[PDB]
Amino acid sequence: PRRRVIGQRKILPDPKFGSELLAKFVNILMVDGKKSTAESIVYSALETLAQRSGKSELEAFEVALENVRPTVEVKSRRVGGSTYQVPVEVRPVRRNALAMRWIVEAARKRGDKSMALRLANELSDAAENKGTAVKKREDVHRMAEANKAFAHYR
Amino acid sequence: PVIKVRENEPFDVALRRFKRSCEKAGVLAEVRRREFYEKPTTERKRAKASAVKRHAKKLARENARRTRLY
Amino acid sequence: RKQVSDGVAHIHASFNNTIVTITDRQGNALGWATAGGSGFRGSRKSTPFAAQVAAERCADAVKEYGIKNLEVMVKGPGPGRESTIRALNAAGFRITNITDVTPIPHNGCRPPKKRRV
RNA sequence: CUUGAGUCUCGUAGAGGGGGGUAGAAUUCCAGGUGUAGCGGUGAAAUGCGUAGAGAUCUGGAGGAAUACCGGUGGCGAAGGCGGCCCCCUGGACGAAGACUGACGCUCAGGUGCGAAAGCGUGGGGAGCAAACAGGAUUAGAUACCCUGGUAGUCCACGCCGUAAACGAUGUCGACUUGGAGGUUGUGCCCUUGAGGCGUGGCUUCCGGAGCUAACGCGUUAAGUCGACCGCCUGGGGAGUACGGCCGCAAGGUUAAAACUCAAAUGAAUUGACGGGGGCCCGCACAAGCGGUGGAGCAUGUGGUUUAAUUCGAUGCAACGCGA
Ligand SMILES: [Mg+2]
Ligand SMILES: [Mg+2]
Ligand SMILES: [Mg+2]
Ligand SMILES: [Mg+2]
Ligand SMILES: [Mg+2]
Ligand SMILES: [Mg+2]
Ligand SMILES: [Mg+2]
Ligand SMILES: [Mg+2]
Ligand SMILES: [Mg+2]
Ligand SMILES: [Mg+2]
Ligand SMILES: [Mg+2]
Ligand SMILES: [Mg+2]
Ligand SMILES: [Mg+2]
Ligand SMILES: [Mg+2]
Ligand SMILES: [Mg+2]
Ligand SMILES: [Mg+2]
Ligand SMILES: [Mg+2]
Ligand SMILES: [Mg+2]
Ligand SMILES: [Mg+2]
Ligand SMILES: [Mg+2]
Ligand SMILES: [Mg+2]
Ligand SMILES: [Mg+2]
Ligand SMILES: [Mg+2]
Repeated sequence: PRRRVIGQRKILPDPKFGSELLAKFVNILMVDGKKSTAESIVYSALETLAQRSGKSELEAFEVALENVRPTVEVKSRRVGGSTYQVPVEVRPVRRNALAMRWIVEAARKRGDKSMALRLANELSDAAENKGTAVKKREDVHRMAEANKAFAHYR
Repeated sequence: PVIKVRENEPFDVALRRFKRSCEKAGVLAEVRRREFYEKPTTERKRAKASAVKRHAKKLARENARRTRLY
Repeated sequence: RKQVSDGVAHIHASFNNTIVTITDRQGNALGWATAGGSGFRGSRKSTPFAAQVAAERCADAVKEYGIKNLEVMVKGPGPGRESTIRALNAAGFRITNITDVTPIPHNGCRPPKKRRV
C-alpha cells in the first residue's frame, strides 16, 4: 500500500508439533477455509515422509524447504520506459513462504492419487533434489543469473 | 588524470584519487559535450540561459530567502 | 610462452562496449576481451558488470604470460571505467599507475549531428 | 565669440580589419609490429566492417579543417561579424593635461558602399561533417524521426547574389529627470601601511522610483520629459502576389496593385480545462497474493431476428438477475 507499515498477523502453531512454519504450510495448503482437512492431509504426508526418509517430520520437512527455497528472485524495474528484470535477494520470511507455495503447487500438479500421497512424494523429491518444485527454484535462479547485469543498477 | 600508486597505498584509495583527478580534470564532461555538434546559436542560448538562471537563483536565495518561513 | 611480469591494461570504455587489452609495456598486445565476446549483447553489454567479466576474461587469457605488475590506461566515457579496474585488481595484479588517456580534441574535427529523440 | 563640431601632443585596453608563417591535440587514410574473434550500432535489431586478420594497441607517414583550457550576461566592430601563437600593413574608441580652428553642425528622399547562412560562375582543395541519394529498422504507411553509408556544399582565390526572427522584434542626433548592486577599461589624490580609502571619465549587466503603458513591462543605455530630420502603418484574407519597370548567369531580389470575399482578424492579461510539463500525495490503482469470468450445460436480462403481438422503459462506466 502507499501509507501503511501494517503489523504482521498472528498465526498459531499447529497442535501436533507446535510449529509456526508447519502451521503456515497448512494454511497455504488449505482450500475453501477447510482447515481440518488441510491439517489431516499435512499430517498424513509428514508421517509418510518421516517413515520413508528418516529422522522426524519436522526435520524432513526442513530439508525439503532448504532444497526449495530461492536465494534470489527477479522484479521488473520500469524506469527507462522499458522494463529491466532486476535480481533481488529474497528475504527469509518470503523464502519460506515462496518455497512452501511452490511445493504445494507442485504437489497439486503431481499424478499420484491421494493428496497426502502427492504431498509426501513431492516432499521426498524435494529432499532428494530431483523434483518439480526444485526445478521451479532452479528456473528462478537461472533467470536471476541471466539478468545479473541489472543487479545493482535499479 | 595521471596517478601513480604510492608505497603502502591501498588500491581502493588509489581508485579514489584517480576518480577525483578525473572529475577535477573534467574529462567525462568534455567528452559528453563534444559527442555531438552543438550549433553556435545553441551554445550561445544555453550559455545565456545558464547565466540568467544562476543569477536569478542567487538573488532569490540571498535576498528573497531572508524572511520567516514559518 | 614468454613472461614479462609488467604490463599495461588498455581499457577502451565506449558507451556501447568495453574492450580490455593487456599488452607489454612497449605496445604489443598479449590478450584482449570484450563484453560482447564475454556474452552480453545490447543492454547487457553496455553495463559495468559486463566490463568486469570482460576484465576477468582478459586476465585469464594473459595468465600464461605471468604478468604481476600492471599499469592501467583508461579511455573513453564508459559504464565500466571503474568496474574493469576493480575486476583486474581482484584478479590479482598490483595496480601501479592509473592514467586517463581519453582523446579530447583542441577544437578539431566537427562531430556528427545531434540526435532527435 | 567658444560651450557644439573638429585638429595636435602623450598614453591605454581590445577575437576591429587585410596578408604571410607556424604549433599542439584530435579525426581520417596509408605502411609496418603485437595480437584474435569479434567490432560497430540501437529502445531492441539490422544494414555495415572483420578469420582475405577487423576492432584494440605501439611506431612512422600523408593531408584537410578547426583552435580545448584561458572564456566571462568579458572585449572589439556601423551592422553583418570577430577566438591558438608570431610577424608585416591598417581603421576606430577612450583618458590626461594643455594648445589650436571658430558653428566648420544634426538628419537625409534619390544615390553609393558594406551586408550571416544557403545558392551561382571559373580554378583549386577535400580530413571531419553532411542536403540529395542508397540500404537497414520503426510503422497501417514512413518518400521522416533512429542506424550504416554518402555526393554537392562546408575550406581557399577571385567574381556574383543581396536576403535572415539581418531582433533590443525598440531609426539617427542632442538636452533634461530619484536610486541600488555589479562587470570591464582609463585616470586624480590617499603612506598601495596589504589585496586596500576618497574621487572623476568611457563602454556594459541586472534590479527598481516617479512618469509612461492596453497590459506585459520600460525605467539616466527609457518605452520617462522634450527638440530636428528621416523611414513606415491605416481591418482580416487575396498578397508582398499578378502585370509593368530596374537589377541578377540563374535562383530570384526590389518597386508594387485590382477585382472578389468575411465581420471579424489581432495584442496583453484573467478564470478554468488539458499536456506523451514539473513537484508533492491518495485510492484493491498497480505490485504481492487468493479466487473467479471468457470454454461447457442450465437460469436470467439484453441486442437482434421472428411474430398478429412478441407491452413500454433503462442502453459507455453510471443499461443488460435493471423498473419487475
Ligand atoms: Mg551516432
Ligand atoms: Mg587586437
Ligand atoms: Mg568601442
Ligand atoms: Mg535610401
Ligand atoms: Mg558561403
Ligand atoms: Mg562554389
Ligand atoms: Mg569548384
Ligand atoms: Mg557521415
Ligand atoms: Mg544520417
Ligand atoms: Mg526584410
Ligand atoms: Mg544577428
Ligand atoms: Mg524588421
Ligand atoms: Mg546617418
Ligand atoms: Mg527595471
Ligand atoms: Mg478587404
Ligand atoms: Mg515578388
Ligand atoms: Mg517584378
Ligand atoms: Mg494484480
Ligand atoms: Mg460460460
Ligand atoms: Mg458463448
Ligand atoms: Mg447486450
Ligand atoms: Mg424490452
Ligand atoms: Mg429506448
